[PDB]
Amino acid sequence: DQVQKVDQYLYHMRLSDETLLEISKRFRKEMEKGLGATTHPTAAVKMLPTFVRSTPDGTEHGEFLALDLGGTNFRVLWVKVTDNGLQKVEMENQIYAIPEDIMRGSGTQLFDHIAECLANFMDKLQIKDKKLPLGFTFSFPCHQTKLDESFLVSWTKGFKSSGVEGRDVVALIRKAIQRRGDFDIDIVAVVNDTVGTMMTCGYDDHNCEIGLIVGTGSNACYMEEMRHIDMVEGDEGRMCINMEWGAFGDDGSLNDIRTEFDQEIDMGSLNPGKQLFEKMISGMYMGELVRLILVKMAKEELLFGGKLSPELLNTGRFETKDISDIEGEKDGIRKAREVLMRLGLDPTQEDCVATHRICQIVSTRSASLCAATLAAVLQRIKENKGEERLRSTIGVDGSVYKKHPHFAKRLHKTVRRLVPGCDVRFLRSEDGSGKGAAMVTAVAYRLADQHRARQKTLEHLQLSHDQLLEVKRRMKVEMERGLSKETHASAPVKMLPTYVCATPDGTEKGDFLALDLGGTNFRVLLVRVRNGKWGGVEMHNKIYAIPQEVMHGTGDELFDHIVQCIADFLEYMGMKGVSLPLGFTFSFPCQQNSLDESILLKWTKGFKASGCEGEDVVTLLKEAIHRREEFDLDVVAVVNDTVGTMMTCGFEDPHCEVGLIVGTGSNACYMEEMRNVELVEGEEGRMCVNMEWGAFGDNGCLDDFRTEFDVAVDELSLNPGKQRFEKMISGMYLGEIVRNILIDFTKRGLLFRGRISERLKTRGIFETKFLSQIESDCLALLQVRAILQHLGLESTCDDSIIVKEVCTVVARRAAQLCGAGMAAVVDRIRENRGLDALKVTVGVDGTLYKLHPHFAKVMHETVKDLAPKCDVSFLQSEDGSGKGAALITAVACRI
Ligand SMILES: N#Cc1ccc(S(=O)(=O)NC[C@H]2O[C@H](O)[C@H](NC(=O)c3cccc(-c4ccccc4)c3)[C@@H](O)[C@@H]2O)cc1
Ligand SMILES: N#Cc1ccc(S(=O)(=O)NC[C@H]2O[C@H](O)[C@H](NC(=O)c3cccc(-c4ccccc4)c3)[C@@H](O)[C@@H]2O)cc1
Repeated sequence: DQVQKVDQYLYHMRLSDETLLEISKRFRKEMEKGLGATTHPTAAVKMLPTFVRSTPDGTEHGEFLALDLGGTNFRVLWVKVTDNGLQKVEMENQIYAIPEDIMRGSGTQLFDHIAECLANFMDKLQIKDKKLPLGFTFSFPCHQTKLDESFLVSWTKGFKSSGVEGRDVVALIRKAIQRRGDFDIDIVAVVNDTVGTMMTCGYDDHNCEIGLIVGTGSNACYMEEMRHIDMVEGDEGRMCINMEWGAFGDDGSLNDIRTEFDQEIDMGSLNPGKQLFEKMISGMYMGELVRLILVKMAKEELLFGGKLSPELLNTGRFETKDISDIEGEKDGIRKAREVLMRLGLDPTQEDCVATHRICQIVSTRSASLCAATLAAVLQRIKENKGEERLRSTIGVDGSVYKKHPHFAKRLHKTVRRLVPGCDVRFLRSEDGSGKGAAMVTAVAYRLADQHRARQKTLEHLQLSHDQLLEVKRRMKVEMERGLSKETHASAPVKMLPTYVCATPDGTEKGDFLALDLGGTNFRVLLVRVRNGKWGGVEMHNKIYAIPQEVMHGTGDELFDHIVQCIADFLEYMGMKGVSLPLGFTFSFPCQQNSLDESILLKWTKGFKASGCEGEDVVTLLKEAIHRREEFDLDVVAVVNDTVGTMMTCGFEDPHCEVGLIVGTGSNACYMEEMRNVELVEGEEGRMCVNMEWGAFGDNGCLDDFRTEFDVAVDELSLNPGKQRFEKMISGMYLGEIVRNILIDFTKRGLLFRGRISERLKTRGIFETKFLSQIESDCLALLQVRAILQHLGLESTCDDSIIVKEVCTVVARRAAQLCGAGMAAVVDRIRENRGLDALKVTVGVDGTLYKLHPHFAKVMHETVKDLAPKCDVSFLQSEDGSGKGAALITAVACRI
């Protein structure tokens, strides 16, 4: 009953969950004030970059050194880290003392002392001939510009040493070590005690993204995304922030929470108006905060018969330790009586249950405020990872939480209410920031080892100028043997004659039909040509689908259906009754004997239509046109789609002798001298050749460039060992190469935390449109993370950087090999004519050339560098697939 009198007296120190969640919202604004460039100089929560770029993943290994300077004594530590799967850290340390002589003395004397102790420790500890990282955690206020550079703002706890404040403490420890000359030190890291706590816990639990200390002081750190950290340059990846939240409220943002006892401790402190959040929650001030509630209640005659004692009025005489005791004993109000008597009072039972209760109120308020600001931190980690349910572990240290009986549990229960959208685990750190500082340099080496590891794989996909010139000539060599009559049949690149013998001039006019047929949906095309200067080409299409009934039926039914569509189209343009010549794009394997004769070899892509294979496709087509009555169309020619792409850029540019398509497929064509084409009789004139160059390398001629990933794609394709040059440069394949690289890294622990999604094992997930967005993303790489979340993969910042890099390397090699092939073509076009300076144009189509951000560029420079004499322009075509078929006809019609 004295209880509810107490609670009604202390009502403003019992905080509703509502108040806590409004404190979280305030703290989140304070976090954003510190992270932002313009608001940070006046921000009370300093949000200091720590330069730690990663938590531990567990595979760290090595030997490391550490210093902990807390003052009047420091420790020198040695941490053995073994990757055996146990994650069991081996430690040794020693304390040594800095006496007032050195302490109040000069800076360089102070560090010469420290450098000596370190060497005395390495001497005792065996290791002094080893060059090891350090390892540096000291808590005095600092301005930290680098992992290895931190400036002393001021001293604390009795350090007067001159020449230190405003001077880099790493330069001081390093210069001292040079002066001794007996040992040497590797990379240094300067790490705050919370960051140390996070790091050491994260070596056991790799979900630990928050360090926490409720000590005599209180502070917390978390992992944070570089896009939100204005004070450090770059938006990629994440970095740990030292929040310094003890200073929360220094500008008065908590003054409606803070009671008068809170006011009075601030005035009685060493640092008035500083660290007000600490002074509410933490160990130094917590028992003192009970002292004042006792003093004032007794001055009001609600306790002790209005009577005081000289000890009750001395600051510090009622201690945090006295709270832990009173709340911890079975009989708490006897241990209360005992503590009160020690202070010179004669308590009653009601005086003791009152003192007991005030203790719970103060200690519960401390654990609740922590929850509040832990709630804001948890909340932001949630929004950054961007999923609804969160697993995150908090490493925790400090004497309040470890040694006070109920506070850890209260914190656990309160945090978990305040954030129901989280599964949160707490893990206490024992050996403290001695381990932690060391572990920061272990992770620093791990990141390096892994970076070099995965950059050593990506070198196999990086080709030299000399490697490309080799494949350039392996292209020519294997072009020649396709033209000559002997070797054509053994030849992977068949160099098939197109029977397209003449390119445009300004003369052509009139309307032409075009039929682009492959796969289940064709298009019918009307193409109108305007001759003369200016003018150009005008196109109308319509798309039709071949019913599933029709392609599992007879072959004549297939082409009647096709002809109904042609008849529907030109009646849709309003031409019904008009007869026109027709160009024809048929993409199936075909031996083409004439320009208007081509024999279907084998059906593909799900056409079962009978009576077709082994037949000339144009006869089938016009035998189907004959049938329709009254319907007459002249079928002039049939073409490979590359040939069309080139002829399409023949009308823009007089000089275009070369088609190219880097598509879902890849192929290329030039006009070769009739001299050199040995399967067609006669030497007079020139002839366009359909290279079918995606087959470059199916004899093995590329097999020394082919990485295991190229072979992984090759072996699980529908056409194993066929079309290899295609599978390096285009289409479905590059995503698959990327995917197999990623799988490789992840098996090696180099990506995705070692863990392969079943969703990562799914073929085809990386589509060329996604590689295009990936490689065109920059800065924070939020577009890569989105895509990765879209495909069901881990979206973390660090994994984006790699995925982006793997993509860029795969796509570069693709353009580069594509230039080296296109360079062979333009050089032999020179060598056929004995010419040297040669100006050429390449019409180009296909999905990846137009839409990939860097690909068109990279290939341009590749053929400039590999074919120095040729001057090569590339003109984009746009649907030379079907439109080129009509335009091959208009030139054919000119004869
Ligand atoms: N001197 C101490 C000390 C260390 C550890 C402990 S402790 O280990 O017992 N508690 C952990 C936390 O205590 C304090 O809040 C520390 N901040 C401050 O005292 C403080 C106070 C005012 C300003 C700045 C500042 C300013 C600029 C840059 C860095 C720091 C820091 C915080 O850095 C530490 O992480 C206890 C006491
Ligand atoms: N089916 C398709 C298709 C069509 C267009 C596209 S595409 O329009 O996206 N790219 C254009 C190029 O793709 C591939 O290289 C094509 N080669 C083959 O299909 C191929 C594949 C294997 C063997 C032989 C062969 C070899 C010797 C003789 C005859 C034929 C040809 C090529 O005809 C086309 O020039 C993508 C895919």
